[PDB]
Amino acid sequence: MIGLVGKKVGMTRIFTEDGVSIPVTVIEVEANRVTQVKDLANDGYRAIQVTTGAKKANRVTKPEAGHFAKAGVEAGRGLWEFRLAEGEEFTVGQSISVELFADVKKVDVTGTSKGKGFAGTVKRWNFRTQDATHGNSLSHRVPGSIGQNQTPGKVFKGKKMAGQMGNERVTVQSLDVVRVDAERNLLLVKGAVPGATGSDLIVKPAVKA
Amino acid sequence: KAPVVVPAGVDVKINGQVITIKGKNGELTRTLNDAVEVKHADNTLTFGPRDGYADGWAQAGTARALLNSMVIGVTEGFTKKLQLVGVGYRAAVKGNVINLSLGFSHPVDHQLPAGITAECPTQTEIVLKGADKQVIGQVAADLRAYRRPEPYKGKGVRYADEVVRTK
Amino acid sequence: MKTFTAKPETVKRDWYVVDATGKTLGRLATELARRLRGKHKAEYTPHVDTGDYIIVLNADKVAVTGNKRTDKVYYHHTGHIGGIKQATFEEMIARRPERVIEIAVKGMLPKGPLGRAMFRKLKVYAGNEHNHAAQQPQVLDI
RNA sequence: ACGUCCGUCGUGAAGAGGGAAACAACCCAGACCGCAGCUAAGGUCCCAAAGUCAUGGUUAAGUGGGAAACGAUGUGGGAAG
RNA sequence: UAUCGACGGCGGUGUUUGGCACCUCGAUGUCGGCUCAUCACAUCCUGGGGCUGAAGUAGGUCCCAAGGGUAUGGCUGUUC
RNA sequence: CUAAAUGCGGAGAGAUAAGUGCUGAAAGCAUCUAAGCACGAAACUUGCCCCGAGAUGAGUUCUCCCGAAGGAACGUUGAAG
Repeated sequence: MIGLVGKKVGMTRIFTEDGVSIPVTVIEVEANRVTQVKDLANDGYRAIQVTTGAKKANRVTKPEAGHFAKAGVEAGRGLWEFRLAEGEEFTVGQSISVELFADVKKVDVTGTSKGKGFAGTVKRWNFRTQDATHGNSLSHRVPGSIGQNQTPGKVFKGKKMAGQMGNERVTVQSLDVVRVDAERNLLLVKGAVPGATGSDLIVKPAVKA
Repeated sequence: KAPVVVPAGVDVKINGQVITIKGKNGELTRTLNDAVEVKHADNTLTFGPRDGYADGWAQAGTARALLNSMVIGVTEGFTKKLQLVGVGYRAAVKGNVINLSLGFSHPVDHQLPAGITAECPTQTEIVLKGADKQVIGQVAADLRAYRRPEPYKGKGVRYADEVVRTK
Repeated sequence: MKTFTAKPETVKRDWYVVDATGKTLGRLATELARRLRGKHKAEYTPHVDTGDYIIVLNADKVAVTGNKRTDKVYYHHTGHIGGIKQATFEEMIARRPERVIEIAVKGMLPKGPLGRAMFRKLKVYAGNEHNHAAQQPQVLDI
């Protein structure tokens, strides 16, 4: 069980004696039924599924191992009914969050940040903005220069512009686990978590805390 | 064909394209594969192709040179004596990295290739000995190379440099 | 005019082999690759699958002509130009054989044109009898 | 100067056919229909019909020839003091 | 011979001008600007180097290299 | 919803040129080369983000299914358009 996964519910907060008041993001972490686990290998730098472990297959778990010893194994995802899990497959695949999750423990939560169509350079890849009177010239979120040397009237592919997005993966580290509570088996993560509500976020023991 | 007599303190055995020389200092195995057949006679190693083409003489001059090199490197060995000098700030040369070169705060170093010993006694002389020749020559050359003024400052004014005393 | 069997051609799926062992590599390019679309049966048309998976015995002993060596070269790679050539010798890539008698019977797609699909059919590999061990159905011998 | 302006001649214009990768005037060559045969030009590894022909030698650059004035112990052959 | 560099000689480009006039002459809206897209380099730097009349610093000149960056304004419609 | 608002946007690894060297001949010396070899550029490849089975080596997995499994039509609303 390299980690668990839940669905973002929203953002709340819990004032704890130790530490100090800090917003907490509620995440629904519940019953799953992992039938198999797909393992990827790092051939150069292009993910490829080595093998898949079923309810009973020592011929695939063996390759999974060793490859891990070779450190060539990539991210691990397994055919699941609801959400993922690792060593959970070997048992029966049926498990609850209570089995994997403790509080006050550090965890790395990654996820795809929240279709928005085309956006302006600024609202887009964080481009700053026309500070100074530049803003007064109502030219707020515009680079003002598509590219140097009008000739070519071309914009260097580099010279970042506007485009499409939405519909970026980010793995924030050191996310303390406040507690596991709510109407349903959920999780309280300190601070905020990438992605919108309902989005699928994964948990993983902090690589370095 | 160029017969090469072998010293009394040298024993060479060949199996195919592989030639192994044995002695006191150590052993060195080398591979010589070309349009020629190198064989070892009880008292002499023979090298003699069938054709006398230019390219054939080229591989003949190097082969004999390489063999003779494997002989000396087993009876005598390869060692280079180097000495450090510095007018002003003493350059501390350690088995790891040299420090305080000309007064620079950052140390200048170079990775020691292969497996040779560069024992440096706390004085002016240091020694770099090994079994491989291309290795003992590279490390010795690089040690002086880094002592070469990187900035656009000519020599003469900057004496500090660890040159090789004997080859 | 119209005579097509139910979808597709996989049930009771045919299959054929050859003796990659000894003989010209040229006249091995043809055949095999003609066992696919229009194997030579009254079940062609052409728009659905046919690819009749073939098998290769040993691809290591397969010797070429006694004249052409570092004469023919294959350019394998993709991406930017004027960078990596990756021009190796035939009897150099012989370290295999896995990617050889499949590099051929591979050049005829011609360009999607249904041919991508055509590849996983055959299974090139060096060996012999205990090589056809994989894939387990009845038996022939051309 | 795919320039003007003359002269001789052959052609473009009524030259088809064939070669030259494609091509008005470059090379061969000049036609009724149908049929058989042999050649011209050109070509004979494959696409493409025909030798992946024979003896000998040179080049390694893939040179496969804009490519110049100019330069060149890259390399081969020959002669002379 | 760092750098500058005559006389003379030999060339490349074809952006200028001149020439010819072979082509078009059975009509493809002007100049400048603006807006927007792609390509090139005879690199002004950044990067790695050579020389210096190179102490250092700051420069001058030259080589490889264009990957990116090479981008703006005041007067004038004005291109010097 | 927006902005003169706010949070986020690496490092590292690999390979040649100029060039610096090693071993080493043709010219038994010498020589970075001619065979071989150690290093060596912001750029290049990769990392990372986004799209993507019409990614023509045209994908993978599980289950259901060949007279009944499954599926389309409708109604009430949108974290949708």
